[PDB]
Amino acid sequence: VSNLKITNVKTILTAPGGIDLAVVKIETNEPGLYGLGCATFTQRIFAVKSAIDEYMAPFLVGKDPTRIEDIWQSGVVSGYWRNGPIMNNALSGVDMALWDIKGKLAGMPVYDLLGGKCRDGIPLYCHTDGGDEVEVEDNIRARMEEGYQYVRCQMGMYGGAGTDDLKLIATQLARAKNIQPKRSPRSKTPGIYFDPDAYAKSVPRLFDHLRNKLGFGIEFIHDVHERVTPVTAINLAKTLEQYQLFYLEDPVAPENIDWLKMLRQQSSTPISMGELFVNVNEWKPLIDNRLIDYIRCHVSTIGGITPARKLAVYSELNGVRTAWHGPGDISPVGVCANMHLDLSSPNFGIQEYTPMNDALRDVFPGCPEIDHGYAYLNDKPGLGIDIDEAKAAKYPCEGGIPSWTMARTPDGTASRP
Amino acid sequence: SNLKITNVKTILTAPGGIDLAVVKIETNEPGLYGLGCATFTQRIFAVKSAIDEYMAPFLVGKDPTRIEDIWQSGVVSGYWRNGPIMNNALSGVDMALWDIKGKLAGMPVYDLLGGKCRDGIPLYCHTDGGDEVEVEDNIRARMEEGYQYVRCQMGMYGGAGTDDLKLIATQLARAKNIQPKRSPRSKTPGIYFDPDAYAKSVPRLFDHLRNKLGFGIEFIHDVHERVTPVTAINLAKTLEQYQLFYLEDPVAPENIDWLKMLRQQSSTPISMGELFVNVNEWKPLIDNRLIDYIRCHVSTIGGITPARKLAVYSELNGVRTAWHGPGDISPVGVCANMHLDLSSPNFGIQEYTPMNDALRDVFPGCPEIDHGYAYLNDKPGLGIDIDEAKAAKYPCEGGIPSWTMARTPDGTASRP
Ligand SMILES: O=C(O)[C@H](O)[C@@H](O)[C@H](O)[C@H](O)CO
Ligand SMILES: O=C(O)[C@H](O)[C@@H](O)[C@H](O)[C@H](O)CO
Ligand SMILES: [Cl-]
Ligand SMILES: [Mg+2]
Ligand SMILES: [Mg+2]
Repeated sequence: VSNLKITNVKTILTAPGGIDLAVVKIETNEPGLYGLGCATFTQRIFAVKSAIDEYMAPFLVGKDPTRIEDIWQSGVVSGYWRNGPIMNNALSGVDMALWDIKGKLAGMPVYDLLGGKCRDGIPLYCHTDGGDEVEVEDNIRARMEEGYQYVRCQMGMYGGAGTDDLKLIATQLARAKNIQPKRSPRSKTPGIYFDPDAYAKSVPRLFDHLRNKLGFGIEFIHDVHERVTPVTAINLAKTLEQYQLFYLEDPVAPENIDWLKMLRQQSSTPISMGELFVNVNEWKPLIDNRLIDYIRCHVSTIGGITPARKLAVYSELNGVRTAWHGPGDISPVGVCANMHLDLSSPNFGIQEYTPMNDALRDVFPGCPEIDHGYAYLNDKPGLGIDIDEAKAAKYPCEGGIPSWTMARTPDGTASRP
Repeated sequence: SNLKITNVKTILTAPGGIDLAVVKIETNEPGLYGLGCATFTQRIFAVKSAIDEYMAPFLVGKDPTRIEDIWQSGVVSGYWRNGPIMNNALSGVDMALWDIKGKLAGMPVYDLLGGKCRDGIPLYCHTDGGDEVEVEDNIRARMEEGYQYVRCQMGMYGGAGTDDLKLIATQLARAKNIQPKRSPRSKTPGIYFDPDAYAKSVPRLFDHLRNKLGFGIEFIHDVHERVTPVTAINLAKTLEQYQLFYLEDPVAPENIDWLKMLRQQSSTPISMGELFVNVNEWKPLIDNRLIDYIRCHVSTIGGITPARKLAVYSELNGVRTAWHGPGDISPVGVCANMHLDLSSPNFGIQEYTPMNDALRDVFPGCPEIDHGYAYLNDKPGLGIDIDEAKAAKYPCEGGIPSWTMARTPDGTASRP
């Protein structure tokens, strides 16, 4: 296969799981040979589509798709300004599709191009929630019955607020029932109100209950989701040491990463950070200084497999493990990309997993097999995943803007959500 | 009372031959509107989408007086954040809200911000040329016009020049006498440059310029991330004798840690930051006094609201401001830079790219330029307007630039 060229780049917007996704398909001049990539930044899908269709398409047409790194390095600087979530997702859609094409050319899964299997299956964690400790407990028992050996445990999702916004995970979750928030001022500006201090106090109570009822064999994760002041998060990490979490996630905002210096002087609770990261200057000081135990980047939002590989290696050499973002707002193509990285990384930590519905499996043939808390990738070439464009059209994106991201503390302050 | 945002729209126009994006915010007070700059020229269509599809429904119905609340909630509205497209959408909105606030107050934005700290805004402009003599000739012409500060490049960035009209709406000669290394026997398409041949040429250029022009005139040089960090460090040291006003962008944002080494060794003043989009880029530099001037593109860090915070953070660390002032900034953005400039105690310098008649016609209220200083009008808000019908006569070109495909002699795709 010589004189290989990119012929077309297109964006497919689809929501079979009830959450807006963006997927890139790159066609070549070799009949039947194409690649797929994930560009899912769900809150800005139309702007990602614009970045792909108006900019990436004329940048790529006619170029040899074999040169993944050169295309990545030149694409990243093509607009001069860079290091942002919309830009990165456009590059990710392209980059993953190129890895997909290379694996097809090689007759090899991407995990094989990257050095082959380092494990026999991919251990997963899934989410459990509830309005009180008993409901959280009940949900964890149901997941344990299914074979999950790791679970994230929240009571009232993030900051105890729950969610009524279907744009987040396509399902409503109850506010924490028994958290007594502070009284607000006499008129309130609209928002999703939460009480960071009432939330913080509830977390150790939740884990005390769960450990009493469920024991210490089951692995537990909790996500702070940047909801409290940094000293509150530090105190939280210290009080949770006794409950031996697999990790405590996002104790600080990316804008407050310096505070992890203080956190790591005091606490030995394992820490994860980074689903929000878009810049090397966010993650590099954390990893260089061993201020986290797991890196959490959303692969498409850091620009695809090419940069994720590099992050996985940088973390490896510093004893930091991977925990790629696995929410509902990631396409099955991105779930595959996370998993090809997972299977080939010596320093894989865990794979967050949001279970799919039948519509997702139908629109995307080749979804990883989930069997008793482990994921098993098929051994098909490239990413081992495909998209049925006609079936995708049955689930048009809803578009619009989320409501959950307007988070206000009791006095009405707009807060990092 | 009961003041509300009623409409948010994006205006795309190119009166100076460079794609601009401007946001206009209308309100339920007849005649009362604001304008902001959202100019990220290489991505204008994605910026328009970010504004039209996301900012518009986020804003309509809200009280425009709450600028800080709108900025803090807007910045996190999509969860993910800290990028150039997102920040420019936010800036267009933010600057329009400051404009509206000034119109409500009957005061220029500089007056809302604390009043004038100076009697005019000193400017620098660009001088270029294919050899030292052409550069010198251009500086002399600008000095005759009253400029007391000039940026001096020979072959623009990396010695390569440019043929790409998307960059500044002018072709600039490659450096004539710079002898690049031989490339391999076939070359991947790009704009070729030689960082080593470039680096060696700069002290020769300044030796000539200081000999011919003396040390009264202020000189700026822009490294534009073109060389390895230790080469930039050595360049800083060799340029100390020429007493530059500043040496700009010796490193890429991805290499800011290297300024620790630079600042142990060199006393050439340094500026950084036109590329910055993230607090984690500029905060370590300012906290550790690794730069003397901060160079942010105001719209690209999210508008007047975040730029003011950055100016104060710099002020408290003895770092001065040098807001980005290229051709790819609308006159609304030029005004925003200058309202900050006039109200900041730690103002450093204002980069200025002269406008043509069409820009002045499309944007009534452009700052007066008089013998090397800018003089803002004293009109309320930003003191700037846009004639929409006249803007429509200059549609955007769109497409993609060629200058950002920069390759070293062996063919390596480089940070441009
Ligand atoms: O740990 C997680 O899975 C993340 O916190 C997500 O829940 C994000 O909030 C969501 O992906 C935003 O779109
Ligand atoms: O100092 C400067 O003015 C800059 O380096 C510009 O020339 C940028 O390259 C341009 O604004 C990119 O679009
Ligand atoms: Cl962005
Ligand atoms: Mg999380
Ligand atoms: Mg510059």
